[PDB]
Amino acid sequence: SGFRKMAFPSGKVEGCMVQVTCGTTTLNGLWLDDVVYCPRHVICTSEDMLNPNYEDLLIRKSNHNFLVQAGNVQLRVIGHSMQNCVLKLKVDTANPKTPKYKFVRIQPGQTFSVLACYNGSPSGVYQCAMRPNFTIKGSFLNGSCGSVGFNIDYDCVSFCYMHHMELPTGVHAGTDLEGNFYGPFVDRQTAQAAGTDTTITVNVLAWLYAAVINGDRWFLNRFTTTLNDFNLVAMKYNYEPLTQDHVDILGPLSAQTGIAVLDMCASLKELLQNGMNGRTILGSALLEDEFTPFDVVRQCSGVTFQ
Amino acid sequence: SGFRKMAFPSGKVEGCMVQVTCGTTTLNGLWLDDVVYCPRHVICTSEDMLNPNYEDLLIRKSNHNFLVQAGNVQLRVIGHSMQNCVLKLKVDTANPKTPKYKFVRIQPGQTFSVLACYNGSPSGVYQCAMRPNFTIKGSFLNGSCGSVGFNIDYDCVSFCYMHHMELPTGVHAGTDLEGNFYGPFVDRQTAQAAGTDTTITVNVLAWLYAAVINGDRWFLNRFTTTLNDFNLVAMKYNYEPLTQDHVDILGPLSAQTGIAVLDMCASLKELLQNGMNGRTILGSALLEDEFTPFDVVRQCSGVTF
Ligand SMILES: Nc1c(Cl)cncc1Cl
Ligand SMILES: Nc1c(Cl)cncc1Cl
Ligand SMILES: [Cl-]
Ligand code: NA
Repeated sequence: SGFRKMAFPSGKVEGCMVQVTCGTTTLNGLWLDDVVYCPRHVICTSEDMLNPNYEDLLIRKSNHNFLVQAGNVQLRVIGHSMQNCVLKLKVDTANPKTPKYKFVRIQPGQTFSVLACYNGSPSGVYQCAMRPNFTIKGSFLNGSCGSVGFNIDYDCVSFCYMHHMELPTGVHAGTDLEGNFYGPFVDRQTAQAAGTDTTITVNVLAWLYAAVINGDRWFLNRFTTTLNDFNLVAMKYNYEPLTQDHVDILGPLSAQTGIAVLDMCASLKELLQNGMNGRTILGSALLEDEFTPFDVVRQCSGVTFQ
Repeated sequence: SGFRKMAFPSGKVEGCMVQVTCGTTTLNGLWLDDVVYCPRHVICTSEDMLNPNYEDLLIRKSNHNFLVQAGNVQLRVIGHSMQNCVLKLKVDTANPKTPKYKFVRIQPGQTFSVLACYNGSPSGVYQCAMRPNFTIKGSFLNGSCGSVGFNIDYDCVSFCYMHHMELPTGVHAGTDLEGNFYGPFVDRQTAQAAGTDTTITVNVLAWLYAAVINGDRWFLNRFTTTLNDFNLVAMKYNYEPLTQDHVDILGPLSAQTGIAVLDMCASLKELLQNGMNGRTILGSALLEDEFTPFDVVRQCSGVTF
């Protein structure tokens, strides 16, 4: 029993974190095989924040302008290239702790673990979700750029996020490991702002299913809803639309608990209307939306506490 | 910016987890130097657990009755003994991934990271506090016994918890690595219950400081109070007493933010007496008590390992 924000064990990623220095800037890089990946803005100076021309900045750099430190060891850079907003530094040594890995670009609502690092050394690990507005609500200080987000499945690390910047509202923006930003953001210091965010409806439903599996039913009701009526209500609370894809994805949790998806939609509708009236769900007084259907199945018992 | 429930990086502990099997029971062990540590209840059948005599059950077992698997490799057990409620299996090979470590017993209110494991395979990491009632609000399924909790200081892993059981309310109980239980619990299938829990006041104050540092200031007010007056409010609301040591520990946060502890105690008193009035603090509608003062300082400073 229990239900926690649970991250993946971070050791496989810890073995890949290095420190990249260019001029006076130091940030983190990810060392896989003989390549170190890091945000391309490591090459910007004070004058390159608003309108950097990364091609012109990079052509002026030689391999030995990049200092890469893995633990106490200097790595020698023997090549460099830019791919979208990530810099790929070829180094003379393959990382002997390279795990089985892949690069995956995720969709809004997906979760992943973040290994926050500073000067190439990891500080902590926590769970994040890609918000509908393509930001993440992380915990990042200066020096954390190049920290990565990931999932682990059967000893294979799927890298899905690299940290690039903090927006004015205190939320965070970054790229996949191919250097393509999530959302409309760019690696420039011009005024940009996250769109209005919304609640991840399919995840809230997943977490309500988690609560039932762990033995709590107080929020259910005798009602159902059509999918369209549910969506008409939920968008009045700034909830994301629920699609037939989402209904299908919730099938397994519905079968395990015996609660039809649209019946749990009816429970959510009433929860938005009523609040919790001094009660909690899985220890929270708010509706939680950073557990996916897959997250719930991976953490919860396959046997409902009836 | 940002404030998240954050665990220590778990790599140093992952390299120590092994699978321990005795008869039909598989659970997790901690492999350090040439010893594997696991719950002594690994040797019990279901019937044994109704009333186990552990020394008696252990005599019947021989070294080859303990199957220990590190990843894909078997470890040969060459000795076995008990220390309190943990079994110590001496093996032929020292763990080459043994970190610098110590065994430490923590105090209620202190936090630690839990590496949840099944069949010797780490599955997840999360942050826990030792509750005042000596339980932890963990997330564990069957097969999780022997999963461990820890803190890291520089390069040194301080192991503080080994998982042994789940109580009927779904919270969890275990031992330190010397096998001493946290709380009034025993490793046998008998009637046991979590006692009434309380809220960890110094941690709530720490988290309020975290909120101020992150720009969440609506609950600040012009008032202050005294330790004696506040502790009357704390006891009324089932909060732990605040001591002068707690005030001293929060000293740095009071200096950094300009809210003295008794100044912040006045904010907390008002939150206890009136509620949150529809507002949230660091995205919570509840007052969070599983961040210590050091947790807040570490995460708002960027200390690494
Ligand atoms: N200054 C930063 C950077 Cl560069 C990245 N993440 C967070 C902050 Cl506050
Ligand atoms: N059955 C258990 C055990 Cl033995 C330990 N932790 C949690 C659970 Cl649900
Ligand atoms: Cl006053
Ligand atoms: Na005050």
